[PDB]
Amino acid sequence: VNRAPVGVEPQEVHKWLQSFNWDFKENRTKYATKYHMANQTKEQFKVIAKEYARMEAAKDERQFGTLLDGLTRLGAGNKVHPRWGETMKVISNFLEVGEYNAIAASAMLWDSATAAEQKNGYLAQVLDEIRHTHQCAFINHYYSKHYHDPAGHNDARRTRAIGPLWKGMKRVFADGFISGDAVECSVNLQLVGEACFTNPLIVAVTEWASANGDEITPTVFLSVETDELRHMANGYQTVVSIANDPAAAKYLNTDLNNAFWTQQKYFTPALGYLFEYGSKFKVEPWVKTWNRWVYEDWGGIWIGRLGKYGVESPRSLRDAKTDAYWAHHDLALAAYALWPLGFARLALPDEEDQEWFEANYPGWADHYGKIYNEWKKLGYEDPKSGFIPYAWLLANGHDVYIDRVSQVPFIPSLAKGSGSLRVHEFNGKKHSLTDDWGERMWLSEPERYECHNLFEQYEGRELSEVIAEGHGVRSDGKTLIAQPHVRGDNLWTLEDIKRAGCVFPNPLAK
Amino acid sequence: VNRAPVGVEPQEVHKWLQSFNWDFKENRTKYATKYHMANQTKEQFKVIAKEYARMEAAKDERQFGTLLDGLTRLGAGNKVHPRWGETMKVISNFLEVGEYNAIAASAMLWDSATAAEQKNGYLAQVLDEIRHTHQCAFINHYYSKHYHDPAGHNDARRTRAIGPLWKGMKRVFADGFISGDAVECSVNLQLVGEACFTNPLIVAVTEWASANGDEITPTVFLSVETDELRHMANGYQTVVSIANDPAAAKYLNTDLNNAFWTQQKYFTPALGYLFEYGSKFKVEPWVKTWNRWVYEDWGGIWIGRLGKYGVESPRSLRDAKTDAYWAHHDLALAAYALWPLGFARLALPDEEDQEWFEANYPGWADHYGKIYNEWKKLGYEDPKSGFIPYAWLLANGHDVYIDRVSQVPFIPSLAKGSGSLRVHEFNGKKHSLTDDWGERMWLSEPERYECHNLFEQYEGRELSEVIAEGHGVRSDGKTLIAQPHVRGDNLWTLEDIKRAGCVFPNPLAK
Amino acid sequence: TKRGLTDPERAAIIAAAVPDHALDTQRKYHYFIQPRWKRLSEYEQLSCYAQPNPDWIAGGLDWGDWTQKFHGGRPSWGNESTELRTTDWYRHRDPARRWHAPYVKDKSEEARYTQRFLAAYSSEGSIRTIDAYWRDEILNKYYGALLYNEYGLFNAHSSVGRDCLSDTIRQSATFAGLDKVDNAQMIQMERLFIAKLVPGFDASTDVPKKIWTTDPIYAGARGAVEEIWQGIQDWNEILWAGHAVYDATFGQFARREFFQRLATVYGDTLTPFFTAQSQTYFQTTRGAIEDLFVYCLANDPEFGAHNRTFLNAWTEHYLARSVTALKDFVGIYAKVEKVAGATDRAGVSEALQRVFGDWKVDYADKIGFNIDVDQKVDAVLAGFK
Amino acid sequence: TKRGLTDPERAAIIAAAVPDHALDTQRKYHYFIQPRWKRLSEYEQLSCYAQPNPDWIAGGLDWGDWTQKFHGGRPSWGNESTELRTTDWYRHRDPARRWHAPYVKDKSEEARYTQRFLAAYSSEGSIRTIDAYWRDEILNKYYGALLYNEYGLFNAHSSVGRDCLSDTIRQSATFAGLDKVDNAQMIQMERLFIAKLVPGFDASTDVPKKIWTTDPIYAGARGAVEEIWQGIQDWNEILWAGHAVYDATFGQFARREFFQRLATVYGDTLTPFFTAQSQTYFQTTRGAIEDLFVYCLANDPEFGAHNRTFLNAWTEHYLARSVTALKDFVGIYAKVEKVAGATDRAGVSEALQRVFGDWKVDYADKIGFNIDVDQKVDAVLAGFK
Amino acid sequence: NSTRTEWEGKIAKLNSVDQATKFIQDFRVAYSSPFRKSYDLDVDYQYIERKIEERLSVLKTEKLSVADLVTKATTGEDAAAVEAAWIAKMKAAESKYAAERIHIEFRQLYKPPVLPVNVFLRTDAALGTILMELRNTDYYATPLEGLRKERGVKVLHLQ
Ligand SMILES: [Fe+3]
Ligand SMILES: [Fe+3]
Ligand SMILES: [Fe+3]
Ligand SMILES: [Fe+3]
Repeated sequence: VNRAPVGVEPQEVHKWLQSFNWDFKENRTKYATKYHMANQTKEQFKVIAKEYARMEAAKDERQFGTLLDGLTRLGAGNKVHPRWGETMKVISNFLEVGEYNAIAASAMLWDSATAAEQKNGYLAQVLDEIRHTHQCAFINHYYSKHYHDPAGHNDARRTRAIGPLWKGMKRVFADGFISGDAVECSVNLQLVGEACFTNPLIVAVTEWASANGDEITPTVFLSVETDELRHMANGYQTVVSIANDPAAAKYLNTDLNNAFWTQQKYFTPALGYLFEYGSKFKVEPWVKTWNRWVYEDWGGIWIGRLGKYGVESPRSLRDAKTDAYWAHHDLALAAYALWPLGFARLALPDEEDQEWFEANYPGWADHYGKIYNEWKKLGYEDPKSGFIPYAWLLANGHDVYIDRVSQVPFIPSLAKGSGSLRVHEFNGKKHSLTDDWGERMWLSEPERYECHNLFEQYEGRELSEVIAEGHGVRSDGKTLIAQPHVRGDNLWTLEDIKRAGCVFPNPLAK
Repeated sequence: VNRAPVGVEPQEVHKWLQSFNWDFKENRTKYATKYHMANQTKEQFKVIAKEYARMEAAKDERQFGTLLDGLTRLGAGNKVHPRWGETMKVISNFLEVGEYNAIAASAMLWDSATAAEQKNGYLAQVLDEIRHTHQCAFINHYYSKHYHDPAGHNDARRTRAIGPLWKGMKRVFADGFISGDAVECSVNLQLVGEACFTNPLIVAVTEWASANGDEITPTVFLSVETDELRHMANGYQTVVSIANDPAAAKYLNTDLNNAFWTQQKYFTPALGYLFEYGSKFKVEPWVKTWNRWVYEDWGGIWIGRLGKYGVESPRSLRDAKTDAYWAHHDLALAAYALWPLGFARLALPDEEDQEWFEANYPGWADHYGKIYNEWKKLGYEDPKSGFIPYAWLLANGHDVYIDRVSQVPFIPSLAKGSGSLRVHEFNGKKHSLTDDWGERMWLSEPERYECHNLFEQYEGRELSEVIAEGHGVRSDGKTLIAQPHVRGDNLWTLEDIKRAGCVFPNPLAK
Repeated sequence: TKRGLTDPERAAIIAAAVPDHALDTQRKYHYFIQPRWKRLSEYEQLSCYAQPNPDWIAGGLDWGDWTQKFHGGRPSWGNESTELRTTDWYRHRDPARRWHAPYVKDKSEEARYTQRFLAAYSSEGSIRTIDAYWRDEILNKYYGALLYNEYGLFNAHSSVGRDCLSDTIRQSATFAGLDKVDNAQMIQMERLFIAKLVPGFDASTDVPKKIWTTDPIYAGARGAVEEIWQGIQDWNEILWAGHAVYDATFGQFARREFFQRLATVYGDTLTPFFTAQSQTYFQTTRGAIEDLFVYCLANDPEFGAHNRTFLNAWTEHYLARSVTALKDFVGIYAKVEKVAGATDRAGVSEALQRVFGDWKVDYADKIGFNIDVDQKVDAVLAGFK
Repeated sequence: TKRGLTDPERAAIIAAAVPDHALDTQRKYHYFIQPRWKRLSEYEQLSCYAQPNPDWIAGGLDWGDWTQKFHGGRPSWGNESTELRTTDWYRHRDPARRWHAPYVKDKSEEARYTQRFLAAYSSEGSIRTIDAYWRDEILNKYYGALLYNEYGLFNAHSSVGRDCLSDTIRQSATFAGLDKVDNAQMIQMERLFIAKLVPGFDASTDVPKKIWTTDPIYAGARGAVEEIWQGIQDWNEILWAGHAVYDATFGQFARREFFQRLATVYGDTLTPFFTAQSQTYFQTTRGAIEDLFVYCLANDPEFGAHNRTFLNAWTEHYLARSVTALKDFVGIYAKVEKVAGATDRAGVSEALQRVFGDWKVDYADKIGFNIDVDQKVDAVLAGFK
Repeated sequence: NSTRTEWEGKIAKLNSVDQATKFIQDFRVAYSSPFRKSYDLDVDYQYIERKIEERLSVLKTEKLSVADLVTKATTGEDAAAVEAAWIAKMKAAESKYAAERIHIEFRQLYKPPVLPVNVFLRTDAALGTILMELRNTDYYATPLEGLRKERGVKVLHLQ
């Protein structure tokens, strides 16, 4: 009998994991689906629960120790630009729910997975994205504990519903991944994000946070990217598995185009606003980095890796870039108009910001810079002015309509990007469509989208009353969560909103 | 049979630890001793191996994660003043061996401990100081890996023997704790340091490192202080145990005075040099902080806690402060003279440093500032000058003699502090004594101290040859570990030392 | 390539821009969350309210219908998925305050300690004193069948994850599924290690597969697991059946009594490690699940009995299923060679009585299910020969 | 109250002062240290050469006599403390590369997992199936005697710590002592937990003290431990006697064979956890100690046999002592009630043969000690009735 | 909300299981589906739907036995009969508009607590599979204006 010290390795356990399954008739995917992946499917990463736990625990402590010692010793929580403080506030608030619906959709995948190895990969995905949720929540917690504006992080979950961008983020990550069919959910929840959005989004957030001067986010986001690489590998493997299916060649390209368009339509303007208009120190124009990350280093490699299996690149990218060239600015105008609804505090671009925008974006001045200038000179920041940008927009004939499919705020008269307003009548209810693809999607599947526009939600409701009943007031009970100015002086009060007297008119009802 | 979830606590284990011992005749302390502490002795901290391991592991990972993520992401290793880089180099090099001989002396204590509870406390002390050794070594490792001057940290242990201050640090921490009798070792290794030196030393190092701009050291030093508090408690408890002994009232005060004087005689000038002359940004004069930490918040509390048991405060403090008022400057002159022997790179004080010294230390200018000025104008930094400060000192009639007991460099003509030169002849060998207490100590116990003065060690040996055979050359093989200038240009070469041609003349031999 | 904090002028601009006074007095994260314990726990501080629930979902902060439902009229996260109803879905709090970080820490602990101790055991060569018959037949053949039961429960939790109407509940369910799958991995790894030490041992899963499929001993367990997978869509029903009743009857009896006691009394010492790991995992899962059901659903001030009546029906059906599975499984006791104490009928009946009594006092008394252990244990023992 | 890195002008001054180019090409920490493995290990990178040794100590980088010796002529750290001689004292490297951080991590692992599993076991109430006689008599009376043996070995290492002529050797010795003491704590804590679960159990140490002092069963072990404490000052002799020969004979036989196998075959399941922990600790300590002796002293190119002859003499003397201790201890086998397999004479002889054979092939073959297991096991078994 | 208050208040009069089933049925038909009779009670219809869900559940299990609770619809139809009828209806639905209409009206008629949960989810899965294979096909080919005319929607403003 041998007595040499022998240490077992996870390789054999993973090898037997494939044979762990046993076959019988009644076993089936619980959820509706039209695709069935191959019963056998290899995974790039040989991962067991124990090895995964060790790998995650090492980096998790590492990052918690870093944040709990170095960041609090340097006092870097307070040494951040408040604009970027609000920007990271909204970023963390949105990404936490994004990753939560990510674990939900990955659980759907694991339910609709036949291969045991693929099931283990999906379980690792679920646990990794649970980690991501908790890390985002912990970033919010540390910002609340140390950063000088706690209010936005304290009531992040409760006051999230009031904002208009929240519906769009819900549609892209929350309901964008769980509502589809299981295969489709995979690409939207995984490939569409991991490749075209999450991979780049992270590096950009780290770089911009380093530029502005907050070291709390980078560490967490890099730790997230570590698992996101495994997510990419799992995506590629599961797309390989879903190939060779006769139905795959009939619907996979359509699902890919659907997911890509649905994700980009709101993703592009959202980041564009949160980066260009949410920071004082900008490293590089957002149009160039968006184009690069979404197309040059995504389409080439992924079509190289997938077209061998019969995958066609979406042709919506030619319209997507034309939209993206001004969609972030359009959403910027919409958000600056609807600031009282949102939780984050915002600052109008300054003269250096205006000249930066004009130098990087030709024609930005004559379209947006004056609009911001007359907004500033009409007592935008001043609480005693009692000026509401939405009231000015209504008085000027420019009225905002959100899409029914993507729920993105959209101004038809004040947008230079492509896309047009479409109003539809169906069984006594009017519907607003902003894009041809969205119009087609709503037309084919009216039962798919029933999201209630906030305009009829707040119809007959005064804005200050909506804020008060939505817990949009500060802890003191006299001031709003959001402010027109990044400065910590002359904070707006709910009585100022009452004096303004903005009333929602149902713009779509017209 | 109960089935409620019950979790055991270390309190019962520690309670039975006292009864773990069994009594019989042949059991005795292995080492020589004149004191026997009480067989029963309570400890302030109820510590078991498992609880100690958990407490240490939490903070250990925390600090390693902090150093491995945040410090390397911010690049704070390179963003330090090189003067403070050399200062932390020598601090880490000296404290690692200090804590190593600390674990040795605490092992002696645990060998000479009758109470099981006291034995467990001593074991916890041993493990904590082992942690301290490894943390100091890890600070050196990180400085070597990231800081721009790796040489001093790379060969820290090998080139340590060449320096003259190394003998003094050996006498105070290395041989200061293990050579004595077991009880005496305790107070020198524990009470004399923990109270009069280690408690303050740390806070000062953190504060000064924060001032200069290195965040690597503070975290480790605070983690060390966490255990140092338990060390204090254990010291107080073991002194309580050693009380009520008839022999204690006859020798404890003498041992306390011995330990205090032996520790201070070299401790005060060493830090004084390493703080005032080793940093560009100074927070507070070293004389004031030394006086405060050594007397005001040490003597009051400790005599309050010990004089109830029959402990007399040492009266050497009245001479100690008079020495300390200029001992750091005396050692500063000695170290600037003997820079080629040391490993650390040094920079002469600048005009702002000179005026700071004069403002804080009256009469500093007319004594030391010119001496530094004629040193600077005689090609101190210039390698082509071929100027050796020791050669100038010999030519000017000021010749340095190190003590036989404390092995501290001492200039009689150029020192404003108290103390005088004493030369003694014993069986054909001359001996140099610098203090009355040291003279008495050497006279009573000639066999105690046989340390070989480096002057006869290097007699007949050229300085460049000594450096070359001592591995004092850089990695390239042409330049010295230490430099006359903190600047990274015009580094001195061993051929310049050969051109200088300094030869050790045996100053004591006269 | 320049950091905002390190750069001098950038840091100066940031320090000039930052306001001097804090804008909000309270730094507490999510103060509005009602804490189950005296103080808002950090686990509660993060995990709770992470789920965006519209107002038409119980305890929903958000408003408005789902922005994108399933294809057809069914909502993405409607309350039709569950059959039980509660005043609020966020009331559940794990008794261990176990969010992702402590759970993954403890799981890496299990990995590291298992590897170390396993290497030490290999070095000591203590396997050679094990009973030849025990490790040769019982473990290799039937201990690999419980592997498939654990894997079946694990893949079973695939739906609860997606159809969970809360967030702490989803985290607890995912952690329980991870416990099931890594218990399966522990069984497989123990078999691999035993094969590594003694030559000639069969590490292949073909024999465990044959035992799990074509052997009448585990037919009841296989049927119960297969009915658990796709029989019931309701995630509350899946959690209850696969955690309280079927688990704490069949899997608890198996692991705690047979594969632990018979392992010990047969000179085995490697198996108790893995049995203890599985027992700890089950203890944590059982605590979480019983806290869920008893605190939220079994004692809901409004839904009250409605939620219970349903638990009573599910408990009756799955208790009958688990009793049948145990009666079919008990034949392994006659399969193994006779030993006084555990193996003989009196010890078996006492073990069954202990298992059913603890299960009753843990679940049935709180839920209200009326069970007498005598007829149960007699029905299970009737299959023993 | 201003940090150097955060402050703008201070950081600007620091950036102006720092040189643009690195002064030394190599960043490696202590490159001159000879690595035992292919690459300089991080454990070697820190721990090695931490001891300042003058040139008159083997492998000493420093120069000059000790700056402050003991009172009298004896040096503080002279080589007269040890009887063995080596070319260099820094050649020893722990096979696990175990410096303070991984060791304390693993020890906190043991603490955390032991607490969790212990709480889970308390919740499950598995103790009630244990043998009444076993846990009532054997553990309470005699298992607390091994507590005192472990504590005796632990306090025994008090000298090696101070009289160690190296640094890695000192770290290994301190870690081994910590393993001994926390094994003792594990025994005491297991007794406390058993007292906590079942009422009427005696958690006091008075009965273990009486067993360790006035009972003839452990008289040989007590004598051996007491001779280990103050009998020999030589730290190498202390390490050898208390780790290789006496330990791996007496304590290894006890823990591995009796208190583990007889615990298993008596329905005990709590004890195997603590026995496994102690076995892992002993495995690590034995690996470190055998690496030390075999690599450095037993195969020194110069001192060679000189170092060995001494190891042979120490092995002979302490092997006789341990054989006497085992012969006096074996009476517990007649104390416990008879069970086939382990308890009867044939099984006892086979266990002794296994223990002595593994000890021989692990130490004696490398050292050169000539031992035939037959007479040894016969001498030990002669005391069995 | 007043409307929510009034509706909750009028829910309190539902003391009969069959009457409660009829009330939930016609309320779903009136105010739940995208095909709707009147949008006046929009926005607030989901909360009232949840309240009537809870009240019908409360009336359920009051007299209903376990067998009907597990395998019988509230209206009195067998679960397997519902299975077979709706799968057969979906098989014969060649038109995608007819398929979506029948799927939505089935969801109106038999969804919990009217139908047992497990059988209801199985029906939903089968219907979703059929509708995905039947509707996802050729989405890109048909002209936007073709969808506009086929849906029957009338456009008001376009630019
Ligand atoms: Fe993620
Ligand atoms: Fe991901
Ligand atoms: Fe220390
Ligand atoms: Fe200390």
